[PDB]
Formats: sequence, structure tokens, C-alpha cells
Amino acid sequence: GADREVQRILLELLNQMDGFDQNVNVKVIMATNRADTLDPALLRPGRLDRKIEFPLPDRRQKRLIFSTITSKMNLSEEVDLEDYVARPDKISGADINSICQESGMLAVRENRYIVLAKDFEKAYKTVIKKDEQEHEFYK
Amino acid sequence: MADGGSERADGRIVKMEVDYSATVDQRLPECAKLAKEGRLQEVIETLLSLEKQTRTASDMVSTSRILVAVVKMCYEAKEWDLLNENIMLLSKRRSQLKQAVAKMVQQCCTYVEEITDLPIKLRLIDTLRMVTEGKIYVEIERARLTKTLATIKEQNGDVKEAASILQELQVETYGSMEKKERVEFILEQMRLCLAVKDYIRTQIISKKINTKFFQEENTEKLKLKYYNLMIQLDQHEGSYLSICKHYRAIYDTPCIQAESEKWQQALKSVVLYVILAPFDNEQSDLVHRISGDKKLEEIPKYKD
Amino acid sequence: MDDKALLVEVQLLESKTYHALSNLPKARAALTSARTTANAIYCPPKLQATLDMQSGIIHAAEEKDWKTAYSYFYEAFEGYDSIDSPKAITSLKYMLLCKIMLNTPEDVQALVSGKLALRYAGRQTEALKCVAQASKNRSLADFEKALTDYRAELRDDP
Amino acid sequence: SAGFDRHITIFSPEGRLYQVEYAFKAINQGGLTSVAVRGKDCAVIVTQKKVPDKLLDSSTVTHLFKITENIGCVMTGMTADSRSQVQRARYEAANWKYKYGYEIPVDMLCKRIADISQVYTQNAEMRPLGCCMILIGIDEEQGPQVYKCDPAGYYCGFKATAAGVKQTESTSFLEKKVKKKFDWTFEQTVETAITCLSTVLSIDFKPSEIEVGVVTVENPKFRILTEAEIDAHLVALAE
Amino acid sequence: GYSFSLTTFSPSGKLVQIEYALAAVAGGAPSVGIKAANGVVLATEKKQKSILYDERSVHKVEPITKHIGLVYSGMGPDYRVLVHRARKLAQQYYLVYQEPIPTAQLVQRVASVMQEYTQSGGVRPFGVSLLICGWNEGRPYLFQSDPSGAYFAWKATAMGKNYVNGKTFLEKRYNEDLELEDAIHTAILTLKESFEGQMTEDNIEVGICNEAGFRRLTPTEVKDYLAAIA
Amino acid sequence: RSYSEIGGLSEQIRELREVIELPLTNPELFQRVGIIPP
Repeated sequence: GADREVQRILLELLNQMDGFDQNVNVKVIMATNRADTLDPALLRPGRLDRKIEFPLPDRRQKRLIFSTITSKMNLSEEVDLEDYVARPDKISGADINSICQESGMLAVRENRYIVLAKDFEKAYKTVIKKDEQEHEFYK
Repeated sequence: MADGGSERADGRIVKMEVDYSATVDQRLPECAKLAKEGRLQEVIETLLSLEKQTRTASDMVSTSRILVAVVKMCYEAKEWDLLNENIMLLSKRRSQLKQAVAKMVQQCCTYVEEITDLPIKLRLIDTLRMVTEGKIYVEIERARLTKTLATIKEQNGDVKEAASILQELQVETYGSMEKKERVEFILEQMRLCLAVKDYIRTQIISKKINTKFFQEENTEKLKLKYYNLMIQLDQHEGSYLSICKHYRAIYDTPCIQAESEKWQQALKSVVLYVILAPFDNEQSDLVHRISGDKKLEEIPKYKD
Repeated sequence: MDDKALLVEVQLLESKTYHALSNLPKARAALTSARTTANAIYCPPKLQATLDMQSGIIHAAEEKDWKTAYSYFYEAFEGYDSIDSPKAITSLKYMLLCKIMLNTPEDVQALVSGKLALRYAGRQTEALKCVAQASKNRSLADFEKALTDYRAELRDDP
Repeated sequence: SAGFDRHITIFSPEGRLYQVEYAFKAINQGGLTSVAVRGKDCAVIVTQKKVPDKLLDSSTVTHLFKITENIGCVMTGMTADSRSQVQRARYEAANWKYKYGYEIPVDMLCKRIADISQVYTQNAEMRPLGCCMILIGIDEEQGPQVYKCDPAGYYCGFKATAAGVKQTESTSFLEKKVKKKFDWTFEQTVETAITCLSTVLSIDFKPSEIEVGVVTVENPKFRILTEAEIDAHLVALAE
Repeated sequence: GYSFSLTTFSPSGKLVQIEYALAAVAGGAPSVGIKAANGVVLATEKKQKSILYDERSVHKVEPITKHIGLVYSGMGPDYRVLVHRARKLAQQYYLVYQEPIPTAQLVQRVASVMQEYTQSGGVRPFGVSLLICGWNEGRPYLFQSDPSGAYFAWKATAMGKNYVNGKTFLEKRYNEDLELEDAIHTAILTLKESFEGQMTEDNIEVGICNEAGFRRLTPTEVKDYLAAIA
Repeated sequence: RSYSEIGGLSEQIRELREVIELPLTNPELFQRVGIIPP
């Protein structure tokens, strides 16, 4: 008891989604993923049809995201975004936005109106922290 | 102890005004032993303050008796080093050090405006280094500002001089207790930056200038007078409308002063914007406001 | 057969010829097929750079988006670095052209100031720089003089 | 997740031995800190000694132990567990000397202790003995050597290390110093260690407040430092 | 409800704890093993949490015997335990038969000892996985073993974190035939595929298994290979 | 229809102040920097 309520909810959702000819092209978008718990019932043609992947921003994409985010910025004109674009390590878009935000905060902290390159370097180092604890085992 | 320190100082002042080089390393040991004690803390603080007063005597003898400001650096190093042993959690003896620094600055102003540029430069540098960790209590870094004002006066505000003054007083961040005089010295910062002949870095500083608020209407009008200065500091950087804004601001003073000319000059400033002020709704409203002033029409130029 | 490398190469040649003859959609489809086949198997760096260059060229030609074309050009250039100077110089030229037509002339300077470009600095760089400047001041004549001075600059693309 | 896999040493989804993880928090539970550094021809250990009640023989309270004539150790964490581990280490050193005929190299001893800890964590019916250990010694043709263990059975050699509650800040400061280029002479090493500890704790300790133990190539014997000498070093560090 | 004790069976499938140990293995340092035409190559990422750690202190590829290397993924202490055990077994075999242990026998003995800890009781199973080189009888060998006690025999593989990408790249690149040097180039390439941060002569460990005995590569050689592109 | 009631507040009168009031006064500074204030 009290554990099958969620299954009742999912079944109601499946019935509503497929249900009857009440179509009115009411489109649906699901952004919760890592689809292993997803019921095959709510995974099939006629069901949610288009499965579209959102991989980690890769090289040639980190540059696009950097340019787009930094469009409106003071842009000291000495920091070369190419260094970070071609640099290794995996970083997601939220992380890149956070890096830019923190570089800006570091610049403003020292009453520096235009963000300078060392500020960007400091922000990049700060945001990259991986596990940050580990335990020296688990390798 | 209190009696011991008092008798030591009051008796050995005469004994040490004769010796110059070997004199210092006779109070150095007693200073050390006194500092190592912590029985009273507050009273031992007074004893250490008296010892540092004797050190200041050693220093003014050094400036006078022997080569000017040639051993003062050694005194500062000694009273920065021997301090370490009893600055538990960076307390107590630092308070005594700054209590002595009060007299140090009281005599360093005399050094600066009395002695030539070299010894005073060295002394100011040393005391500043001593007070790098020292927070802005009432004058701690204000001493640096005064020294750099001296320098910029001497070499007449070199670009590096303007940079030095602006950075030194920008280090005066929100850590100075005296807000009023802090305003009075950010005033000098604004003056120097405006003197930088940029109007751009002038705008940058104008940022922190606008951060200041209520510079006017302050009790006793002194800040109001300071207000004048900052209102006066506003210039071409202020557009042809803003100039009328700050001129109207200053116009309060001359009516109080009932000046024959400079009050007439203030009225002329607040009326002449119109030619510089392009037409618009608000400009019309404000010209209507200023219009009709009896004191204004006293000038034929108003009629013109 | 399974010689997927040659398959990718021929797919890219087909795309290039289709674009030359101006059948854009067919060139796009052939390019996508080449990309899939390349992703399927191993690819040396020159092949990948050439494929990316072709992709950027097609993306620019369709004109629908430019940032993507710019990025593709940049990747093709970086890859062609140290291996294909003849291709790298052209890639830099396309970099400048796309940036200029992005109505952002100013940053062109930074691009020619980039360390990698300096080694490749040459006539074409200054030609594009002056063209960008002419566009910057918004004088039809400035443009015309630049075009007249550098015929070779105008020869490559319409 | 946590809730069922938190009582015995058995795996959890996303394999995670939670017990060994808790052992490290236990180590921090002591409320102390220690720092070790390795110089050109010396190794130094420093710890803070806290006698809370005057009615206590300060001599009897100590955290630096002599594992062997040349190998010194500093323990951190639960006191009793540290003492037990120290005794085991002494036993192992003696056994090595007896069986093979030469003093045990520091690395091998550290390895033995790590192995014992590992076997404890694998099989149940024995607490993981939450105390961390640091060893210093001199190895012929290898110079000074510093090694560290942990309850989980992992060990490693270091150029400079910390343990205890302020581990992370101390290690960050040490890394900042080490990336800088220094010769690290004996006096330099001791000054570095004491400065690191003071700055991390911001205490400017008196000479009875901390213990120091150094091993030098000239005299490989592990010698515990005395109050007068440590005071002299401290004043010299103050300059 | 189950998946706590290594004794009881699931009400359908198989023991779970062993699967969880496998999961622990997955989240470990990347490792790569390539069986060349005339040798074997093992590579692993070795990154310390900071510069303080000494990189010459503890190694991750160790010689079990004159001609049997070994690399691991997962927990470390267990790696030490079973490397010691494997050395013991090889020596016992040599004593009994006066001949170097053929690699397959060593692999199966190690698998037996490893599965020994999966029997009932509180004794948790090993949380590591092993790759073994070997060049007995005239042909290179590469075996994999895991806590389950099963032992495979790869031509070329990659385990640990991001092993899927390594496997994809491997099947893309390695065909069937390479020499030791080209195998090394492929292996370092594979590590770079998932390796984070710039690789140096000290970030990664590399070992080879030829017809001269297994041998770990010194920092100079690995630096040289790291150079020259690749 | 007390500035400092906890004795030593240097920690309080410092980062907290510099992150509480600084974004409360001059939005122009940050918007010109292009960063949304904390």
C-alpha cells in the first residue's frame, strides 16, 4: 500500500497521453532522462516518439557557448577564449555560465569594471573541482 | 611593572640621551622582558606604551643627534619583531603598537613638513609598511594619503603620481570608521582623478562618487561645503543639463552668503544652462520653475 | 565494400561538385551522409578538417545561420594548422569574411592579432582588414576602392 | 541509498563502503592537527599539544612515538587506536629486523600497516581502527622519506602532508609553498612547518604548545625536540 | 529487500552484491590493454589529487613474474592483496614443476582465489578488476578477471571510467595487427580519449609484455612516446 | 481594506556587507559589467 499510488499516476498519464482521438496536436516534451526507469508503455512510437540526445558540450561547441554568453560583456580584449575552447576536460553549459558569472564577480570584487584575463583564469580554476573530496581509494 | 617601568623610563631618559648606538640595546632587553610578561595585560600595555615612547625619543634623537632617519627603520623592525612573541591571536601588543604609532604620526607630520623629502619619504614608507595590516582607524591609511598628497604636490601630480594617490585611497575601502572624514578624503580622490585630465577615469571614479549619498544638508553645513566641492567638481562630464542641476544645488549657498558677485555668478550659472540646454518637456518645466525669481531679474542679462 | 575512408572522400567530392553546380539541398544531403560514414569509422585529421571545411562552406552558402559556419571554419582551420598551410590560409580568409559579414567588423582586428594568424599574416589579411574597415565606416566608395585594389581577394567567391 | 547499507562493511549501489568513510570522520573527531614536511636532507614532524588541565603530567601526554631507532611516527585521531597501531608497527619492525637482518625501510613498514588495515576492513568483526599515521625516516641512497597511511588501507609517499581537522587548509598552504622554488634547508623546513601550522590555526603558539620531531641525514636517529630548542627556532622564525 | 547478503538468491535473477562490486569497479581509474601481434601493452591513468603526492612511490602496473604483468581498476588495497597472492601462486607453481607459470594457469588460479571471497559469510568480495599480460609459449596473452571469478580473454579492451568510449574508439582503430610500438601509440591515444588534463611523463603508467619479459616503462621512454605526436 | 552584538563581527562586517549592500546600490556597475548581481 501507498507504493502503488505512483503507478496509478503513471497509468493515468499514459491513458491521457495515448487515450482517444482527443488530438488537437497537444505536443508533450519530457526532459527527465537517463531513460532506464522509463516504462516501455510510455516509450514507443505513437507514444513519445522523438528521442533527442543532449551530449556534453564538446569542442567547437564550447566556443559557441562562450561567444554567445560573453556577447554582452566588458571583454578586456586580452583573454583568449581559444585557450579554454581547445583545452581538454569536460564541462557542461551550466558550468560555463557559472564560470563567466564567477569571473565577473571576481573582477567586481577588486573594483575592476572590466573583467581581466586573470579573473577568468581564477574563475575557471574555481569552478573545476571534480569530486573535491575523494577518499584516495576507489581510485 | 608599573613602578618599575615608570622609574626605569624617568631615570634612564637622562642616562640614554648621552649614549646613541649602544643605548638602544639596553632598553631592548628590559622591553623584551616586560613584554614577555602578561600578568596585567592592560597595565603591561601601558608599560609597553611608555617603552615605545622612549623608543620615539630614541628616534627623535636619531633624527636630530645623528644622521636623520638612519636608524628609525631598525627601531620599526625591532618593534615589529619583538612584538611577535606576545601578539597572541594578533591582539594586545598590536593595540600598543598602534597607540605608539599615534605619537609616531604626531611626530611624522613634523618630520614631513620639516625635513627634506628623502628622510620623510623613508620614514613614511617604514611606518606604512608597519601599518599594512593596520586597519583604517581614524588616520592609519590617511597617513598614506597625506604622504602621497605631499609627493604629488612636490612633483606636481605626475600621471604616476595620480595613479599612486588614486590607488592608495581606493585601498580605503569600506573599512574606515570615520565616514565623515572618509567622505572628505574621497573628495581629494575625486579631485585628483579629475585632475588626471581624462573625464573617463573621471567617470570611473564618479561611480564611487555617486555611491556617496547625502553629501549635502549635513549638520553644520561642513559636508554641504564639501558638497559644493563635489557639486563644483561636476564639469563637462556633466551634460549641459546636469550642469544646471548642480548649479541649482550650489545656488543654496550664495543666498545664505548674500554675496554681491559670486552669488550673482551662481544665479548666472543656473540661468545660463538654457542656451546649453536643448528644448524638451522637462527643460521647459525647469525653465518655468527658475523663471520668476526676483533675485534673478536684478541682472539685465535675465531680461535679455 | 568496406573502404569507408574512400567512401567518405567520394561523398565529400560529391557534395563539393553539387555546391559548385549550385544544387544546395543535394550538397547538404551528401555532406550529412559523409559525416555519418566518417563517424562510423576512423578518420585521419586532414580528412576531418576537410569535411568540416565543406560543412562550414555549405552552412554559409545556405546563409540560414552564420555562427555555425564560423565555428566549422574555425575547426577546419585549427585542424589544418601545421599540416595544410594552403588550406589553412583559405580557412583564415573565410574566417575574416564570415566575421565581416556578421556586421561585427571591429573584432576582425583581434582575429588578425591572434598568434596563430600572425604566422599566416599576408596580403589577404590586410585586404580583408581594409575591407572590414570600409564596411565599418559605412562608405560604399571605401568598399569599391578595396575591391579594386585586391582583385585576387574578390576572385575566390561571389 | 543510505539507510540499509550503513551498519556492516558490505557494498552499496554505486559501490561505497560507508563504514570506511565514517572512519575518517572519526579521525577528525580527535580535535587535533599535524603537519609533516620533507627537506633536502631532513624530515620534520609538527603537532599541537593541548594540555587542558594543569593537573596532568605534560610529559605523559604526547603524540610523537619512536617506532624504531631511525623511524619516527606521529599519530592522529582516536588515542587508544593510535597506540594500538603504534605497538603493531613496533612489532613488525622488530620482526623484519629479526628475519631479514637489516632495519626495515620506512616504505615497507607503511605498506605492512596498510595491509593490516585492509584485511580488517574486508572481513567483519573488527572495527576499522580510525586513526591515521605518518612516518618519517632516512633511507640510504633515497634521502628523507615521509609516508602516510589511512584506516582504509591506502598509503602513499609525500613531499609534505597534513592530518587532522585542518588538513585541507594546511595542505593547500603547503602546496602553495611547494610550487614556489625553495632549497628547504633544515632551519627552512622547520620554519615552514611551524609557519604553516600557525597560519592555519592563527595562534602564534608559545614554546610549550606544540611538539616537533626531526630526522636528519647527518644523524639518522629520530630525535624528539626539546623545549629550549623549539623556542629558539620559534624566535628565529620571528626573526 | 534482498541484495544485502551474498548467500541468499534473488527471487528470480542472481546475487546482487557481486553486481554492486562490479559497479564499484566501473567507477575507477581508466585502464587499457592491447594485444599486439608480437606483444602486449597495458596503460593506466595515474593522477594524484595534488602536487604534494609522490608519483614514484606507489605503482599501478606491477610484475607478477619475469613474464607476467598486471594492471587493475577499482580499489587499490585489494589490488595489493591479490598481487601478493598471485606472486605467491606463481612461485608455488615454479617450485612444483620447475617451469615458469603459463599465463592461463595463473589467471585461473587468481580467479579461484578471487571467487573464494564471494562464498557465504561476512567476507565482502573484491572490488577490483584485473588485466594480465603474458608471453609464454611464443604468443602474447591478455586476460581479464573480475570479482565474479570469471576470466575472459580479450584482444583489446578498456575498463574503468568511461570504458564505453574507450571500447568504441578501440573497435574503430585497432584492426587485428600491430607491433608493440604502434600498439603503444594506440593505447596512449585511447587513454587520451577519456583522460582529463594534459598528459605528462608522470600522469600515466605504461607497461609492455614482449619476448624479453614483462617490463614497466621508465618516465623517459613514456615521455618520448608521449612526444612525437600521439 | 546594535551594530555588533556578537562582539567580534569582523567576519559579519566584511563579506556579508560587501555582498549585501554592494549589489543594493549601483545596478549600473554590474549591468555594464553585464553580470546579474548576486
